Amino acid sequence: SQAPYLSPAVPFSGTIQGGLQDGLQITVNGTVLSSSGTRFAVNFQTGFSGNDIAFHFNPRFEDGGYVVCNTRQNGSWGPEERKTHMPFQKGMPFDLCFLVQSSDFKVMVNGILFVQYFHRVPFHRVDTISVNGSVQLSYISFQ
Ligand SMILES: CC(=O)N[C@@H]1[C@@H](O)[C@H](O[C@@H]2O[C@H](CO)[C@H](O)[C@H](O[C@@H]3O[C@H](CO)[C@@H](O[C@@H]4O[C@H](CO)[C@H](O)[C@H](O[C@@H]5O[C@H](CO)[C@@H](O[C@@H]6O[C@H](CO)[C@H](O)[C@H](O)[C@H]6O)[C@H](O)[C@H]5NC(C)=O)[C@H]4O)[C@H](O)[C@H]3NC(C)=O)[C@H]2O)[C@@H](CO)O[C@H]1O
Repeated sequence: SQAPYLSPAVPFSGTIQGGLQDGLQITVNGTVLSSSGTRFAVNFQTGFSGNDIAFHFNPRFEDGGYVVCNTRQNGSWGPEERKTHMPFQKGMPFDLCFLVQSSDFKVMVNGILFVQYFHRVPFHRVDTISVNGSVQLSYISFQ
């Protein structure tokens, strides 16, 4: 059991001890800022560069509110999967939970399953979580 990151500053990048494993649950607890921009992202990536992001989870308070899910490989973005629902709210606290499964990530927001994202690259290669944009973080916890 890895220790939680408590009140990490954004932008944040942090090691996932042992990498993503089938059954690992990562919790991101925080607050979407009220008036500090219109997007944030949680990135599950290989190392610290961010050129290789297995899963980019990117809520955008733009064009009615939607969430982009995508993968970056060797610096190139793939085809976006957009969920045209926004489960977050500017100025409001959230609990965001990611469950790593064999074929996909399951993402719950505030106790409710929000989206799944099927793996495009091997998940075992992911050892870093990064968070950027319009968000303040209280904690990131593991397992
Ligand atoms: C309808 C349609 O088709 N529309 C599309 C749009 O959807 C599309 O928009 C793009 O869509 C994609 C998803 O598909 C994505 O949302 C794009 O957004 C960009 O995404 C990236 C990743 O989240 C952002 O770039 C990253 O930003 C952060 C800060 O916010 C950093 O700057 C990242 O760079 C890394 O920074 C690290 C931390 O500082 C650094 O690591 C550090 O290095 C230090 C030493 O130098 C030290 O060691 C330290 O300890 C260490 O942590 C990394 O080295 C550094 N990496 C690199 C490569 O230098 C950066 O990667 C980006 O901010 C974000 N942009 C926006 C606007 O949100 C989104 O643009 C568009 C465009 O494709 O096309 C339309 O058609």
